[PDB]
Order: sequence, then structure tokens, then C-alpha cells
Amino acid sequence: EVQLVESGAEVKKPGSSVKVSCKASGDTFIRYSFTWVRQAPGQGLEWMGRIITILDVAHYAPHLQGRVTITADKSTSTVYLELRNLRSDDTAVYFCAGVYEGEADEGEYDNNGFLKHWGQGTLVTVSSASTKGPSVFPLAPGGTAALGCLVKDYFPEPVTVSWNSGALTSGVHTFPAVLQSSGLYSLSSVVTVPSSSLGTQTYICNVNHKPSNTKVDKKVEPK
Amino acid sequence: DIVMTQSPATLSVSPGERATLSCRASESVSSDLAWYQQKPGQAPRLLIYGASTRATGVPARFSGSGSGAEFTLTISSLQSEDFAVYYCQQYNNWPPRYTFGQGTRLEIKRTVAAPSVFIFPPSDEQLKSGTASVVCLLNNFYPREAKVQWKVDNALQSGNSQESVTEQDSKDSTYSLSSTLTLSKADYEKHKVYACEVTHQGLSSPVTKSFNRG
Amino acid sequence: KKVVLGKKGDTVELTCTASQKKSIQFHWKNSNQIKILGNQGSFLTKGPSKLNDRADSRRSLWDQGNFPLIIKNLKIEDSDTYICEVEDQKEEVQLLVFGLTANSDTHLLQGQSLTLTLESPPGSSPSVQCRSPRGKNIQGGKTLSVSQLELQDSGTWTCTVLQNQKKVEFKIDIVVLAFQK
Amino acid sequence: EVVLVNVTENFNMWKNDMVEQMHEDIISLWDQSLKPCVKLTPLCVGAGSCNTSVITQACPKVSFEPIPIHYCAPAGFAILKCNNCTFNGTGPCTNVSTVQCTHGIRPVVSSQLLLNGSLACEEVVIRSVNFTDNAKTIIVQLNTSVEINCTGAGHCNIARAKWNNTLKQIASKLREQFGNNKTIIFKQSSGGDPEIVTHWFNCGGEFFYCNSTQLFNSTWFNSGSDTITLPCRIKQIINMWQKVGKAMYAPPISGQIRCSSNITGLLLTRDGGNSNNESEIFRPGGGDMRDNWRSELYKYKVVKI
Ligand SMILES: OC[C@H]1O[C@@](CO)(O[C@H]2O[C@H](CO)[C@@H](O)[C@H](O)[C@H]2O)[C@@H](O)[C@@H]1O
Ligand SMILES: *[C@@H]1O[C@H](CO)[C@@H](O)[C@H](O)[C@H]1NC(C)=O
Ligand SMILES: *[C@@H]1O[C@H](CO)[C@@H](O)[C@H](O)[C@H]1NC(C)=O
Ligand SMILES: *[C@@H]1O[C@H](CO)[C@@H](O)[C@H](O)[C@H]1NC(C)=O
Ligand SMILES: *[C@@H]1O[C@H](CO)[C@@H](O)[C@H](O)[C@H]1NC(C)=O
Ligand SMILES: *[C@@H]1O[C@H](CO)[C@@H](O)[C@H](O)[C@H]1NC(C)=O
Ligand SMILES: *[C@@H]1O[C@H](CO)[C@@H](O)[C@H](O)[C@H]1NC(C)=O
Ligand SMILES: *[C@@H]1O[C@H](CO)[C@@H](O)[C@H](O)[C@H]1NC(C)=O
Ligand SMILES: *[C@@H]1O[C@H](CO)[C@@H](O)[C@H](O)[C@H]1NC(C)=O
Ligand SMILES: *[C@@H]1O[C@H](CO)[C@@H](O)[C@H](O)[C@H]1NC(C)=O
Ligand SMILES: *[C@@H]1O[C@H](CO)[C@@H](O)[C@H](O)[C@H]1NC(C)=O
Ligand SMILES: *[C@@H]1O[C@H](CO)[C@@H](O)[C@H](O)[C@H]1NC(C)=O
Ligand SMILES: *[C@@H]1O[C@H](CO)[C@@H](O)[C@H](O)[C@H]1NC(C)=O
Ligand SMILES: *[C@@H]1O[C@H](CO)[C@@H](O)[C@H](O)[C@H]1NC(C)=O
Repeated sequence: EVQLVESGAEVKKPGSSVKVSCKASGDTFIRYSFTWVRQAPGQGLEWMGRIITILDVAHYAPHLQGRVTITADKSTSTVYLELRNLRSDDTAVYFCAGVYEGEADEGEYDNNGFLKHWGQGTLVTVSSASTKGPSVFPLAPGGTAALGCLVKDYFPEPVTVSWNSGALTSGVHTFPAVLQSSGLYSLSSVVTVPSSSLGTQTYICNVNHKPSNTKVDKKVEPK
Repeated sequence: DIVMTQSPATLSVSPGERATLSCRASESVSSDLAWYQQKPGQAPRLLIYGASTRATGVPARFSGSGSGAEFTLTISSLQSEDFAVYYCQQYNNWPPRYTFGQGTRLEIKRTVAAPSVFIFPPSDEQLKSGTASVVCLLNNFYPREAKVQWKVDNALQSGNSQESVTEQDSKDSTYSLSSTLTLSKADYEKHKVYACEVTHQGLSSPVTKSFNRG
Repeated sequence: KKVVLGKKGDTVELTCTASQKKSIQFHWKNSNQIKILGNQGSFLTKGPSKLNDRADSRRSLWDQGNFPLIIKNLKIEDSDTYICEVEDQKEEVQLLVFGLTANSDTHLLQGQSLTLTLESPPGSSPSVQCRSPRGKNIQGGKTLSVSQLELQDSGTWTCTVLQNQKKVEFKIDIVVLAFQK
Repeated sequence: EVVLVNVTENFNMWKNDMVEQMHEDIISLWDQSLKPCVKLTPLCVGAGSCNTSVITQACPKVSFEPIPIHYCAPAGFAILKCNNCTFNGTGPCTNVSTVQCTHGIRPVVSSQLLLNGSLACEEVVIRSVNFTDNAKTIIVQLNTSVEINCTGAGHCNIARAKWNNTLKQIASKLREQFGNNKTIIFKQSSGGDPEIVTHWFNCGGEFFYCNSTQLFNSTWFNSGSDTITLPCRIKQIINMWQKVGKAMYAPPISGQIRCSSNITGLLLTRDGGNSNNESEIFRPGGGDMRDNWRSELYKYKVVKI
């Protein structure tokens, strides 16, 4: 069995190139073939290509031919994917995956096209937008009340949200972000709480945006 | 190129009952067909390869069938952890041009639950910045299908709102939804009443939440 | 008469070139006619020599009329005369492998001695010259010794071995400890 | 066809353009017939950067069964045939005739053992371009065939008594050549490519690699038996015989791969080397398929008419 650990998230302007990597540990590298599969936000899986590691030979999806290269470095047990001339529609999570092919070093090769082992994925965001932390606005507060924070105008994904520094989790809903026409993301986080609890219990949303090294705390009060 | 089609797009199944998923190919792929399971935020997981062979660590309630151009995944008794998106993958051709189906979402079937609707006017701090976001919350409802319409002074709005929906709740199997209406401060001040109108199977008649600006 | 010097543990490549850029039959032997390696059509063969598990060629050069003998992890006893027979002709090369080690791989004190020993094959007459980071020079044949190390001798020493007009370079890392008076 | 009375003709089986012609023909046959999914060939001419040529193509699983080829005279030429059964293949032949075509030759591609070929009509015959040169291949022609039965289940069978009888005859011919006082030793291949080190052949369109150690592990004129079972491996990644390169094929589709061939000859090399020892060591060899063609074409030559 191999474990696949991928490189960190990337943010690129359209027209740029990117090179993502995937370190395979735990088994004999050349007995595996490796495949890259992408998934655009809200969409399905898209096969990109596969490298026959022992032969150093890679094959690619037709819609990608020309601008994608898959390589493998046997000395470091690392697989690479390069994508050139990036477009906004190349925005996706990129997965490295692999499968055992038999005793390839002894000439045995089943040429399996299925995928048993998967990396954790790498987000690649391709956009004209520049990195920026969110503005955080209150959604101010019947036996149960609703309150929250609007987390607006940040780039890129992701942002994380907690309430009362992680002390509050029950009844919390943090929505998936939407991409606004400005090219910046926006999301809301809400929580339902007893209405009698307003004015006695304080509610703070903690917002973390690692890409911009930004951290915001917003007290959300009755009025 | 070989096109893989899965049906249905969404499958709603009551806990502990059987689920049957379909995958069709645009031409024969023999037995070179794999099934994958994917949960939100995670990598896909291989369940079946060679149309009917169970991958290591996959329990026996998962079974794959078919050959040629028609395939089935059957889960004999759905457990909590089996609710996810399922993908089929064709790998028959050479040179390789492998393809995926567009997925079937398997979700938990429960009884109808009408949403609790809440409306939020824009904050003074945001108004200070020259923009106005009005938020409509639909909380804890089932099924996922809901219609939200914005009316500003009785005028039906279009093209100025965006929606987002949660994953199905792991505890009560409900969904929640937000609709956010966005307008400039200037456009916001040119009107009085802001209303969110919600239609859902669980509501006998459309529910309207509103506020008057200022 | 062609002489090639190698270093113990390193890899060496002995060259053999035919008249034209085309893969033909070749074979490498040692001076006792023991078969080392050759081809049979487009396949590699290896003979019953002591080099077997460590000998290889570069088949990607065969079509170019180059048929090298590559020997990895060199041993002192690999020293011999090697013959490549190609197109009825015989190209000869003498391989001489040397090794150079310090008396201790552990750290030394200021004022302590350093002794370097040259391991060499039967029948070689090599001269050796070593130089420390400070410029301390020592010369010898088989054994070279410095009676008292300076602190300034700590670091990489460079040793040149001369044999048959040719020379080969060894770099040895030596540690000499500092201390507070 | 017609014998030439009182005519002496020189033959040289080691320099025979019929061998070269057949070789190019079999290479072409394999191009159209046994196509790999991927083939790789090196290209290093720039002397500063290599560019491996990679071809990917449709890869149909096909049966592969060699059928006899007859070579008739090429335009402007004639085929002469030496009739002496025991002809070494190099030197004057006194019993020569002209023929329209060669006998039917099956172009079996194999290493170590020569299969489905012609048998010597009298005693076992051995041939080399230079027996004193340890690097030159020895072609052995048996006078009695030995069956080898192989299965895709992973083994080949050979009758042990027949094989022993065969080895005895070969060793007796080898000592006749290298010295009557010599001990004759057969040992396993000393190493090299998998296709060289094992007995390598194709059956049912699959490439078999069988361990031949048990066939070459005996000592002659020194002082589970009934069947020898060789373990085999079917492989998908193959070193090319036609030229330097590698080819990859798809896995087998048949669960019943069965072949039975007749061993009609072998390819051996002698160890040699400086030694006052009174013994000679012989190992299975092959790899150059021209030696396979030679084993059948040695008795023919083409001459300008
Ligand atoms: O790249 C197109 C190719 O991939 C498929 C799946 O095999 O579609 C994938 O890529 C699309 C474009 O990114 C996505 O919209 C889709 O969700 C994803 O499955 C095939 O449609 C097509 O042959
Ligand atoms: C052939 O040889 C025989 C016997 O040696 C002899 O009588 C004759 O003259 C020779 N010539 C021919 C063509 O018969
Ligand atoms: C050789 O092939 C490589 C592909 O790896 C390519 O990058 C290079 O440009 C090619 N060179 C030639 C001879 O065109
Ligand atoms: C065959 O072999 C011998 C030596 O082995 C050689 O002298 C002779 O001329 C060759 N030709 C014949 C007659 O077979
Ligand atoms: C083989 O040929 C030689 C001369 O070429 C001849 O003397 C001899 O009769 C032949 N041997 C046989 C018939 O086996
Ligand atoms: C030539 O050989 C053939 C077949 O081996 C034989 O019939 C014939 O006797 C030989 N020729 C003569 C007359 O020596
Ligand atoms: C085969 O040749 C050997 C000697 O090489 C001989 O003893 C034996 O009789 C021959 N067998 C046949 C069937 O002629
Ligand atoms: C035959 O082989 C020996 C041994 O290598 C060699 O010395 C001799 O030159 C060779 N003879 C010919 C004619 O090539
Ligand atoms: C090989 O098969 C044949 C029949 O096809 C049989 O007569 C012979 O004994 C077999 N040889 C073996 C298994 O050694
Ligand atoms: C071959 O091996 C057999 C046993 O299978 C043994 O009797 C004999 O020593 C060998 N051949 C002969 C008859 O010398
Ligand atoms: C063949 O089998 C023998 C006996 O087990 C073994 O020593 C040898 O290494 C094997 N050869 C190959 C090519 O694997
Ligand atoms: C070779 O044969 C001997 C006895 O004849 C046997 O002991 C040994 O196992 C065999 N060698 C190999 C490597 O299989
Ligand atoms: C030898 O001929 C037999 C019978 O026709 C055939 O089945 C077998 O495949 C042949 N052997 C090879 C290696 O071609
Ligand atoms: C091998 O030869 C024997 C005897 O000539 C024959 O009976 C058998 O059918 C042959 N086998 C093949 C595969 O040609």
C-alpha cells in the first residue's frame, strides 16, 4: 500500500503555469502507475492522464493534450503534474491517485485503469483577483432566535469559521461560499439559539483566512 | 469518446433500506468499470473494480453487476456512512482516454419538514461601506427543493441574489439555505419594504418575511 | 597502453567504439580471457567473471557504435587489463583502482597524528600527495602521516594519486577539535 | 532438385546473405502481426540529450502460430544446397545440388533451445565460427527431438530420461571437439537480459520465460525424477529482439494456454578462460536470432547465375 501526500494549495493568474506534486510512500514506487484527476467546484471527476512509472510513459485526456505534462521522479518517489497556459476554468481540486500494477521490475504489468490510492487533493485557484481577507458583518438576532456573521469579499478560498472560539457548535450552519461577480467570495455562518439566551450569553464569530493571514472576531448582539 | 451516464442524479433512501444505482456507457466497455464513493471535502474511495470485484476494506453490502454497456451498484442495507456521491469510471480504451459518470447523489429520505424562515437587514457597518446585503435564511427543512423569491416594494427581483445550501445534516437529515440579495447603498435607499418569499412542500402556503428600511 | 584510474567504491566507464554508428557484436574480456559482458543481437549477456553483479553497458549507445563497460562499486581486485573485441579488432585498457583512508573516522585532537593509507593493486607504483585546508603538504607512496595536527587542519583534505602519468583525486573530511584554554 | 556431378563448392554458413534476408523478413512479419500497446526505442545522437521514441497503439490479443517459409532464388541468382548430412557448415562440399527453393522453415523466435526445426540425419552436429573463441555461439543440431510441453499455468515439462540421453550425446560431441580427456559440465546462464537468462519463447501469443537451470546442471565423463518441471513466467514487458528497445503487451485473456514443441537443437556458449583444469563449462545462450536462421540455412547459399 502507498500513502500519497500532495503539495499545498496554489493561487495563479490566468496565463500562468502550475506544477503540483505528490509524494508516494510505503511501497515500491515503480510497481505503481499514477493518475491525476481534477474536480471543479460543484462538479464531477475529470480524468487528466496517467503515467506508467516503470516505462516513464504518460498518456493524457484529449481536451488537455498539449498543455499538461505528468512526470515521475523515481529517486524521490514523487509524481508531478504541470498545467500550462492556465484558464479560470482550470480552477479545481487536483487529485493524485495510483494503483499497484504487479511485479513491474520483473516484467509483470496488468495495466490497471482503476484507482485504489488517493492523495488528499490540492486546490488550484486560477483568477485575476488578488489575495484579500474578508469583511465580517453581523447578522443581528419566538422561543428560538437566529443570528450569524456575513463573511464578504475575500479571495481565495478557503475561510474557516467557529463560534465562541469553538465552545459553540450545536445548531451552527456555515454555508458553502459563493463566487460573486466581482471575483471575490462570500459566505454566511448562522446559529440558532434560545431567545431567552440573548442579552445573557455573548456570541462571537471567529473568522480565519489563512491565505491573507487574516483573523477576525465579531460580537453579534441583539440590536 | 466514451460517455458514461448515471441515473438517477439524486437517490433518496430511507435508512437501512436497499439502494440501486445505474451506470450506462455510450458503447461497450466490457468489464473495465469501477465504482467510487465520495464524501464532501474528501478524496474518492474505490469500492468496485472489474465491474464486480470488491476492493479491500469494502463491506459485503456493496455489490457491483453488469458488463458491456450497463452496470449496477447495489447497497443491500444503507448505513449512516453510505450516504455520499457515487461515481462510475470507464477504463476500457487504448490508448487510454478514461472517463467518469457525472455521479449519483445518495441522500437520506426522511419525512417532510417545513423551513423556519429568518430575514436579516444589512448592518450599519456595511451600509457605511456603500453596499447592502439582505440575507434570507431557511433553516432545517426537508426535502432539499425550495423556492426563494425576493420582492422589493412588491417588485419581483431577478439577477441580484445568490443562494447557498448546506450538506444534509448528520443528525436530523435536514438542509438549510441562504439567499442573499445585494444592492448598492443608493439603490437600497430608493425603496421601503424588503421581503423574502419562500415556497416549500412543507408549507401550506408561501411564507413571507419582511422588514421596512429605516 | 591506455590507462584508466578508478576510485574504490566509485563507478567507472570503459569506452569501446566501432568504425560506424551501428549496433554490432561486441564482447569485453579480462586478461585471462574470462568473459565479462557483451551482446547477442539486441540483448545483453554477462559472463562468469567476478564483476558480474556489478558490470553493465549502456544499450542506448549501441546504435551509435559505442559499447562501454560500466563497473559500479569498484573493488581493488577489479584492477586488470580489459579487452573489447569488436569488428575483428581489439581495444585494450588497463584499469587501476585505488582507495585512500584515514586511520580514524572519528574526530581528532590538536597535536594528535593523522595517518592516511593508500590501498592499491598488485604491481602498481603510485606516488601520493595530500594537502590540508591550511596548506599543509604531505607526500608518500603507501602511507602518509602528519605527526601533529593543527586546528587549522580541520576540514577537507585533498589527496592526489599519481600512477602512469595519470592522476586521481581523493577528498577526505577530517575533524580537529577546538578547546578553551 | 538436380545434383551437380563432380562439382565442389565452398560454403560459409556464418557469412550467408540468406540469413540477413530472412532476418529482415521476420522483423517485418512481427511488425504486422504481434503489435505491442507501447514500444520504446532509444535515440542518443545529439551527444547532450536523449530522446526516447515512444509509440502507443491498438493492442489486439491475437493467436501467433509460425508457419513454414520457403525461400526461392531471388532474381539473377540460384540456390545451391550441400547434401552431406554431417557438413559442418563452413568449407568445401563435394555433394552439391541446385534447388528451386529451400525446405519449409518455421521462423521460431526463441533463446537457448531451438524449437520445431530440422534434425541432423546422422549424428549430433555442433557448429561454431571459431570453437577456440569462447565468445562465439555454438549451434547444436540434435538427431532426435525432445518434447517440451508448456502451460500458461506457469511451467514446462520435459522427460528426464530423454534429456539425459540428449546431454550425453552433446557432451560426447563436445569432447570430440575440445579433448577426449575433458570433463564436460553444463551450467545455468551466467547472466544478462531476462530473455537471455531463461529459455524464452512465445506460445498462444504470450511471452514465456522459463527457468532452465534444471536442464543445465550436470557433469559428464567425470568419474521427482521422471519429469523435469521448469518454472515459467508469462511477462508483459519485453526486451525487443528486433532492435534495442522495449515493448509492452496486454495481459493474457485465455486460461488455457498450451503448447508442445520439439527441441531440435540448442545454442550454447563455452566459458573458456585461462585454466590448466581438464574440464569445459557450457551454458545456454542465444539472443541473436540470426543464429536461429543459421541453424536451418547453413546448408544453402545463393550464387549469381
Ligand atoms: O474533460 C471532459 C471529459 O471529462 C468528463 C468526465 O469524463 O467531464 C468531466 O469534466 C467536465 C469539464 O471539466 C466536467 O463538467 C464534468 O463534471 C467532469 O465529469 C466528460 O464529460 C468528458 O469526456
Ligand atoms: C566425374 O568423376 C568420375 C569418377 O571420378 C570421372 O569418371 C568423370 O570423368 C568425372 N566427370 C564427369 C562429369 O563425369
Ligand atoms: C524529443 O522528445 C522530447 C519529449 O520528451 C521533446 O521535449 C523534445 O523537444 C524532442 N526533441 C526533438 C528531437 O524534437
Ligand atoms: C568442417 O570442419 C573441419 C574442422 O572442424 C574443417 O576443417 C572442414 O573443412 C569443415 N568442412 C567439412 C568438410 O565439413
Ligand atoms: C561430408 O563431406 C565430406 C567432404 O565435404 C565427404 O568426404 C564426406 O563423405 C561427407 N560425410 C558424410 C557423407 O557424412
Ligand atoms: C549425395 O548425397 C545424396 C543424399 O545424401 C546421395 O543420394 C548421393 O549418394 C550423394 N552423391 C554421391 C553419388 O556421392
Ligand atoms: C544420434 O547421434 C548419436 C551420436 O552423436 C548416435 O550415437 C545416435 O545413434 C544417433 N541417433 C540416431 C537415432 O541416429
Ligand atoms: C579464433 O579464436 C581465438 C581465441 O580468441 C582467436 O585468438 C583467433 O584469432 C580466432 N581465429 C580467427 C580466424 O578469427
Ligand atoms: C508432452 O505431451 C505429449 C503429448 O502431447 C506426451 O506424449 C509427452 O509425454 C509429454 N511430455 C512430457 C510431459 O514430458
Ligand atoms: C542421466 O541420468 C540418469 C537418471 O535419469 C542416470 O541414470 C544417468 O547417470 C545419466 N545418463 C547416463 C545413462 O549416463
Ligand atoms: C532458476 O532457479 C534456480 C533454482 O531455484 C535459481 O537458483 C536461479 O536463480 C533461477 N534463475 C532465474 C533466472 O531466476
Ligand atoms: C544441480 O544438481 C545438483 C546435483 O546434481 C543439485 O544438488 C543442485 O541442487 C543443482 N543446482 C541447482 C542450482 O539447482
Ligand atoms: C511447435 O509446433 C507446435 C505444433 O504445431 C506448436 O503448437 C508450437 O507452438 C510450436 N512451438 C513454437 C515455439 O512455435
Ligand atoms: C515432435 O516429434 C515427434 C516425433 O517426430 C512427433 O510425434 C510429435 O508430434 C512432434 N511434436 C510436435 C509439436 O511437432
